Amino acid sequence: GTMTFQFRNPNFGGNPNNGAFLLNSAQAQNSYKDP
Amino acid sequence: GTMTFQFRNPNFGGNPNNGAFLLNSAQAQNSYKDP
Amino acid sequence: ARPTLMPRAQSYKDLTHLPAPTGKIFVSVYNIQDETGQFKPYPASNFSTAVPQSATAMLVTALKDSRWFIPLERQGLQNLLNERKIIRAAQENIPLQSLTAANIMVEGSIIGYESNVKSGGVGARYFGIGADTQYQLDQIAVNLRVVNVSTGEILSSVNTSKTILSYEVQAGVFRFIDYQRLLEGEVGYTSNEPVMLCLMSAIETGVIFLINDGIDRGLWDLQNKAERQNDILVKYRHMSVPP
Amino acid sequence: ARPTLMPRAQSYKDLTHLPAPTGKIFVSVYNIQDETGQFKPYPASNFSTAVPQSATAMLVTALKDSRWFIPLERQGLQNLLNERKIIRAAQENIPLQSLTAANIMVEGSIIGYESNVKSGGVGARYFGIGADTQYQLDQIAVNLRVVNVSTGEILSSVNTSKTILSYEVQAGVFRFIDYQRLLEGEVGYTSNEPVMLCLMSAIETGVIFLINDGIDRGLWDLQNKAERQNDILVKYRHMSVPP
Amino acid sequence: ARPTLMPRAQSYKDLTHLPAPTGKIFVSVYNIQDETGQFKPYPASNFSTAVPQSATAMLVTALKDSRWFIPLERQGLQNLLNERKIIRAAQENIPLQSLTAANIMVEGSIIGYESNVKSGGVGARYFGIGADTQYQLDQIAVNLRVVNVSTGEILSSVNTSKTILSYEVQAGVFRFIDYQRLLEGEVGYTSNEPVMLCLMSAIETGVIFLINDGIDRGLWDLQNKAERQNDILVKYRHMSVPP
Amino acid sequence: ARPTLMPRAQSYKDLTHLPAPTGKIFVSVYNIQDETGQFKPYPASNFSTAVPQSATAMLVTALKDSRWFIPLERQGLQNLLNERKIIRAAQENIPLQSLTAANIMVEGSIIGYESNVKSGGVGARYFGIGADTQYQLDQIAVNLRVVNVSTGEILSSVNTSKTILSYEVQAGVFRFIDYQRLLEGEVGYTSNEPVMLCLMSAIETGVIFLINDGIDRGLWDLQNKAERQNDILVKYRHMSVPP
Amino acid sequence: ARPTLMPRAQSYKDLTHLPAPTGKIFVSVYNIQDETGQFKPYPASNFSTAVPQSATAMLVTALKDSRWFIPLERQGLQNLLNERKIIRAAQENIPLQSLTAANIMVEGSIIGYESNVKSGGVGARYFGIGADTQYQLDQIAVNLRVVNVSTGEILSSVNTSKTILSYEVQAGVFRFIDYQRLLEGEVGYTSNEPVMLCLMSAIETGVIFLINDGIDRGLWDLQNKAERQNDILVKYRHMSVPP
Amino acid sequence: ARPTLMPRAQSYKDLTHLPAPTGKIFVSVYNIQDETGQFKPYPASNFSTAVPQSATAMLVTALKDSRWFIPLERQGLQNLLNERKIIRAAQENIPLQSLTAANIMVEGSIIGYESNVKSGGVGARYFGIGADTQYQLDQIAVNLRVVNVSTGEILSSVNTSKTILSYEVQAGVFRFIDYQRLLEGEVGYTSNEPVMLCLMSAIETGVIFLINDGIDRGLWDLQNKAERQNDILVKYRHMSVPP
Amino acid sequence: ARPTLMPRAQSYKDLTHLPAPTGKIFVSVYNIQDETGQFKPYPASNFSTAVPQSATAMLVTALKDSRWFIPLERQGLQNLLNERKIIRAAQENIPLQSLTAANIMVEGSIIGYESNVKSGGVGARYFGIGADTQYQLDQIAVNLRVVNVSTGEILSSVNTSKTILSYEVQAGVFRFIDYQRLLEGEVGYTSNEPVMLCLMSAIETGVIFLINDGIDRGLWDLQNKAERQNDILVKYRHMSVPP
Amino acid sequence: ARPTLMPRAQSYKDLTHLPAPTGKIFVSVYNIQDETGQFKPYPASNFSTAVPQSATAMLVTALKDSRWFIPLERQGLQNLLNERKIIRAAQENIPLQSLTAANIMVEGSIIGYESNVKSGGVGARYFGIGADTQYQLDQIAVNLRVVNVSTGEILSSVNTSKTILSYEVQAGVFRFIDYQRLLEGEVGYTSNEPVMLCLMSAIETGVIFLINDGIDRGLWDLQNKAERQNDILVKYRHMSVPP
Repeated sequence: GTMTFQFRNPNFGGNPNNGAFLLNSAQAQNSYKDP
Repeated sequence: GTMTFQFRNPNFGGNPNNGAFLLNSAQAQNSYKDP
Repeated sequence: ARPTLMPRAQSYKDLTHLPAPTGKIFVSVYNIQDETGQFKPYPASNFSTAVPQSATAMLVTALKDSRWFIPLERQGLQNLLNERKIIRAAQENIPLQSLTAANIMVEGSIIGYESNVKSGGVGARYFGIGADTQYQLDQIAVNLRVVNVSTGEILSSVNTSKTILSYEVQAGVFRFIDYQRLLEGEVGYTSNEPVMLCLMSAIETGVIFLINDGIDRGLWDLQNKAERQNDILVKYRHMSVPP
Repeated sequence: ARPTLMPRAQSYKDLTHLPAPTGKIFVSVYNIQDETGQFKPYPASNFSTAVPQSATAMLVTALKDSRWFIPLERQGLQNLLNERKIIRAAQENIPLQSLTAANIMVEGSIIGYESNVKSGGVGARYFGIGADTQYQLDQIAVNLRVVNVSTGEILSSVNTSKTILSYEVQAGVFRFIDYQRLLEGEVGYTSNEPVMLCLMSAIETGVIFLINDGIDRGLWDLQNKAERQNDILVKYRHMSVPP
Repeated sequence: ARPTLMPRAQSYKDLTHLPAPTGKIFVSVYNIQDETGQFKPYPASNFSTAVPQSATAMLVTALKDSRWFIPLERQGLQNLLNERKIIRAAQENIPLQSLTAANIMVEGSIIGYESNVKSGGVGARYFGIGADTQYQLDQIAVNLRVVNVSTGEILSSVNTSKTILSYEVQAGVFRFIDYQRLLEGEVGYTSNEPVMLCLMSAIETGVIFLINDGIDRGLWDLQNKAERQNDILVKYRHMSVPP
Repeated sequence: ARPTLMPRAQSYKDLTHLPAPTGKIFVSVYNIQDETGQFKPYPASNFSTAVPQSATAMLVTALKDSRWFIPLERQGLQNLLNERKIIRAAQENIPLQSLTAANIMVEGSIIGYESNVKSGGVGARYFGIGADTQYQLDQIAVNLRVVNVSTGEILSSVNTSKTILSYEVQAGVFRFIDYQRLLEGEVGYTSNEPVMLCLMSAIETGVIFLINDGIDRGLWDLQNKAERQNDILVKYRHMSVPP
Repeated sequence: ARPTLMPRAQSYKDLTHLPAPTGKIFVSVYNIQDETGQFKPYPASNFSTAVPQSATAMLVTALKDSRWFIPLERQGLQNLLNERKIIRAAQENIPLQSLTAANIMVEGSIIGYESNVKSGGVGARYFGIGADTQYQLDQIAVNLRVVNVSTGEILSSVNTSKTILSYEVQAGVFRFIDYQRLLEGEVGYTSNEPVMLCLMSAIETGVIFLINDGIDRGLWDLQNKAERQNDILVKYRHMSVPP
Repeated sequence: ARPTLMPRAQSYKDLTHLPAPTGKIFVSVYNIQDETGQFKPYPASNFSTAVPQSATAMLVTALKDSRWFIPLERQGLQNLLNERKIIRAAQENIPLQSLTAANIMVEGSIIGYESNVKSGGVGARYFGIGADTQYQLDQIAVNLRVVNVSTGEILSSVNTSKTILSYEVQAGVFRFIDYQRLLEGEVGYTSNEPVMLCLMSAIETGVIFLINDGIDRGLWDLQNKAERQNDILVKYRHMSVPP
Repeated sequence: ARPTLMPRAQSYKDLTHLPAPTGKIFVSVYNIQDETGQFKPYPASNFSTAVPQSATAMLVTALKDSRWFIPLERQGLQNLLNERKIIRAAQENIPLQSLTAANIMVEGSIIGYESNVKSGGVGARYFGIGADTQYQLDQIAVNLRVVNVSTGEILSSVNTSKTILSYEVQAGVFRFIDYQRLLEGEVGYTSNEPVMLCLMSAIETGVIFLINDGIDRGLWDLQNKAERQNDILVKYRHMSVPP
Repeated sequence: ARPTLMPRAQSYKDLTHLPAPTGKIFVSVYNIQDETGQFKPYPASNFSTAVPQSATAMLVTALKDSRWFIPLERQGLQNLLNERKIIRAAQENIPLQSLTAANIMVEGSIIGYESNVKSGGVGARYFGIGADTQYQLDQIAVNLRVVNVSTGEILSSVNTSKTILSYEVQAGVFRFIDYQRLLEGEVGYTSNEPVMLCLMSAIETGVIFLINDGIDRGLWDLQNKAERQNDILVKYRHMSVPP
């Protein structure tokens, strides 16, 4: 396996290309509006 | 085959470039609106 | 992790059940040379050979546990002769015997290893749920030839292959459940057949093909050479026609 | 996975059905050198040779199972002479015979392997459904020359080729079914012809071309040299005009 | 960091509890050659071998701490003979003894190491919260053969494997909490089984497989050869049938 | 796949129809060295030579099947002398003859191989439908010089070239048919001329250029040296002016 | 930067406090060979070895500062013998002594270094503020075996490991403060445990494991061999059971 | 493809029309070493030399077809001396002559090959239609020096260059024709001057520069040394002033 | 393409107009070693040396065409001594002379080649129209030292440099002309100064600097050593103060 | 381009103005070895050494033009001894002298070259207009030690450094001028200090540091050893305290 530890989130040092998918995911699942 | 295990989804550590296709896929197949 | 033996295939179960010969033949394995010339592709290393460089040490196990051959250490023969020269300086301060004759030898090669021979894969994915079955069928092939070292004649030269089945089943879902809610999950299992085990199982196939093709030629006789009834020799005689 | 023999092509079925000669000729295969100088492209490794470095071990199988030649071990000849020197120190504590003469030898080469010779592919895809047939026709070529070692004369030097058919059929669909519903699926099958089997089958073609061109020159005679009726020799005489 | 010993597996606990032999056998380990031919893939270096090149130094620990063998230094034998030649020039200005005989030797190999043999992973992620369990099951295999250096005969040649369990558990969340507020966090743990410890534990498995298969053949006898009751030998006799 | 002979070009049809000489000349091909210094570009491997390293084995076929020369095995000459030394130890327990003189030799080189010499391609695509014709004209060139080994004089040194025609025709369509309907399809065919066949055909051109330029110099005479009528020699005399 | 000594770990504080032996034993360290076969991954160089190739120079410090051994220079022994040959030509125009005997030697290896053994990391990030703790736990392991050079017997062969703790703490914020105003900042600290210091500390662990396992075997005796009370030997006897 | 001769430039037409000397001079070409040290850039291979390593075989053609020199085979001289030693063992069972003297020799080099010396390109594109003319002018240069082997003196050392004209003309259109209709097309032609032909033509320039500068120095005389009228020698005397 | 001579710089026009010496001095150029250690950057090959490895063949031209030195072939001296040994076996079946003394020799080096020394470029672009002038000023430097071989003394050791002017002028326009109409065009010209010509011109500068600094030291005298009037020697005496 | 001398720094102006010694000392420079072990980073080649491998040829210029040393050719000493052996065979058909003693020698090294030591850069850009000053301060360092070859003693071993100033000034504008009009332009100048000139100037600094530290030790005396007034020696005595 020789598998290192990389994050799946670019704030902690993972692959930065999934951030264009990560943030828009919770932009597509938030269900929160202004009070 | 010498084929390792990579995910097809960037949340679990696969190729992060398919996330721009994965999320917009379910944005094109959700059929769910606000209650 | 449980450190068991090497997970030997079906061909080793035919190997130990081979009938006994009239004395196990002294044989010598020098270097079953990895001359596939084939290294592993990306993502694996470029210097990483696609099959092991160790068929000279695997065939030794295939000839010893067959209960047909007494293999001789000729891989590190210069490492063994450095030990014999020490005993010549140790007893001159049990007498040392000489190395046995090994009237036949199994020279050979791993003759090839084409990556992705009959590879392929089916993929299916409905709304959200989805799964693929991608199999990358490799194929190793080994040469094992019994050579009479007294005359240099190659006695029985066989070529056995084994299809390495490296399949993956990734069942990945990506499905919205409620409004602004998303479930996803990807169960995946890639069972690569290890090339060391298929190098081991194609060599153990070749040892039965060395013995079965070594009987009809009259090269060596087994104990009670009248039976021809066991389902190892007649199975590897019906497998003697190559597809 | 079932470890059968090497899946030999149609040319090996003509090889075993060759007529018997007046005694099988002692022959020696030193090194059918992989001097294609051709390594495998990306995605495969740069150090991975595109054909095997093992035609010296494949031709041995092609000359032994032809029932025409007794091949001699000359690939690891320095590995065999290290074994003969052991028996010289073993019996001096059956007498050892000498190596046979091998009046002819098959020196040769894998003379080339151009990647993607007549490659190509048709693709078609309507709304959703779609499939391609992409075939990458490689071509190996081997040289096999019988050399009289008593005089150094090259007797019959033939060049046989074989087109490696590496085709893929990927039938991939991507089609919406309902509103915000999507079916997709991709069945794919890439049957690469293994280069080790086409190295094996072009060499077995060359052995028949060594024998058929070795008969009309008067180099060696077969048993009952009056027939010329079998559909192996006359087929490989109508194949003696190169396209 | 606490520098303890090597974290030896369960197989070493069976190794020290082996019964004592009638004198510990003098044995010599020259070079358990890393002929896996397998280097580490990306992201690791291309020149980095996937297993250590040090099984000649690991088996020495496996034979010494087994309380069955007296191993002899033959890895740096040319480094030891340069020291013996110094004492020949030192005392000629205790007398020097000679090297012991080492009537058996353990030649061997690391016969293979296929990357990602039974690899795979399950992934699950709901709204925000999510975790995967991706395990990349490697498999090392070693050959350990006891060779009688007086006759060159390979006495007991075994092949033991060990599945390297390299699993990762990444539990990463990405969830909005309030309007224009976002919590996220990713706890991750990849416990790669070290290949040096699985090279060590499969060799220590092989030493018990050298001893257990060295008893029934009559190669060497243990002290009080009537018991056959300890749960190391009968466990490694029920493990003597390879899966 | 049908394993036929090597698909020899038009120049081999002029080669077998050459007139017979007064005895076929003993000739020796040591190493037609691939000193192009040219390896294959991307996507092919960096270590992969752009032409084969096998013109010493191709010219042997070009001199033997020309019915003008008896070629001698000098590529693996150290592999042939190891066989002659065996017969010296075999008959001393037919007498062995000596190697023939080979008064001329064909030393030579593959002198060059510029990638994409006169390469280019036309492309056309209307609404949806479209096709390109991209041809990458390579050019190999070989040197073949007949050298009198008795005096070292280079007798006839010719330089023949051949333009490798590697063309592709990809006819790819991408056209909407109805509202939210799309047909597409791409038929493609890249017929690379194999560099091994153009190395073979430029060498067979050179053998006729060795013979035709070897006649007017008085180096060797053919049988019935009065005709000068056959359309091989006068065609390769009108081709003797280089463009 | 203050150039202090090497920042030795806790195991060196147990090393200098070892009890004195009856004369410090002459010992020789030839080459503790880096046969990890492990190079550093990306972003580091591919030719850069992951551990130093200098355990033959580190163990010398571990045996000299232990106050138990007099190490002898055998790493550059051919560099020392070139100096002794100069004094043979210098005094022949104090007399030169001879090299000492060094009745035991510490041959050994760095037996392995798996990258990212128990690696992992926790990440947390609220609105703006956020921090991760990513630790990549490597593991070196060394072999140190005392070899009696008079007989070649390996006396005490131990395997000590040390987990390299390479952790990073990046506390990075990205938070809007006012309308069209943004504060951000990232404090980060990656304290890699240096592999040279963990090679040094695992070897110094091994020297205590050479001495403690060299006392119970009767290989060498310490001064006042009745105490067994110091908290170095009994600590490294409770650490003698490997996890 | 028509396998003609090498497409020799204008300088070879001046080479064959050179006047005859008083006997063709025996000359020897050992190794015109490719010490450009220049390999081909991307997309070509890194190991691919930018010029051929074959100027020792090209100059042989330039000296033989000049009708001024009898070149001697000294490239594979160790391949020719292995053939002469065979005739010494062949006739001792025509007598063998000796190699000729070759009083002058042409040692030399390919002294350089700067990629893209005077490179450049004009591009123009209006609405839709457009074309570029990009030419990458390389420059090879060779050294050819006649050396009197009797005294070691370099007689006439010349440096001839040739600008490799590698131009491309891509005329590509991309133009809408109707509403939602698009025509496009790209005709392209890259006529790289092959570096093997410019190595051949600059060497053939150098042979005329060897002969013309070998006449005024009195090194060798031509037949009827009174004319000085032919438009090869006076053209290469007006070209004797370097730009 | 017109194959003229090497386009020699202004310094060669001063080289041929040097005054004649009292007999041209016998000199020998063994290997002006390319020990820049500098290879060409991307996009050029990594193995491609940035300057040629051929200053031992360029300086020969610079010393021969200077009309001051008789250079001796010492680059392929082992290729010339293999020719002299042939004449020793040719005349023993004009007598052979010996090699001349060459009392001075020019050993030397290409001492450096920094890429982009004073590089830079101006860019300007208005609406549509635009052009840049980017020049990458390299700098080669060579060492040429005259060494008296009778005593080993280095007589005159000079270091001459030359700035390689590799400039590009790309004048590219991109301008709309009408509504939905666009004209564009890019004329570009990169005149790289070839490094082989600047290696040639800095060496020819060094030969004048060898001669001018070889006159005032009294190492060798020219014919009519009273003038000191020619504008080559006084120009290279005012250039003898290094900037 | 004007091929002047090497643009020597300020330290060479102090080098020629050094006072004369009582006879210039015979000295020998064998190989000032580039053991920086430092190659050039990207974009330059990986095999390209960061400093030249030519300090053995630069120091020769620094010792000869100092008017203090007579350097001897010892770089190509095996190239000079091959010339002396020719004169031994030339005069035996002026008598040859012997090589001078060279009682001191300057062995040494380029001891290091850290890329980007004190590198940095200021950047400023307003609306449209903008410029940066980025300087990458490298640092070479050389070792020059005078060694008495009669006793092997290193007499004066100095370490001189020089900061390579590689600065760039790019003044690039990008500014709209009118509505739908844009002016832009980028003037850029990167004056890399060439590493060959800073290797030359730090060595010439070291030669003054060899001479100044060679005077106070009494190793060699200058002519009129009473002055100590010149502003070269007292400047390089105030520079003798290292920062």
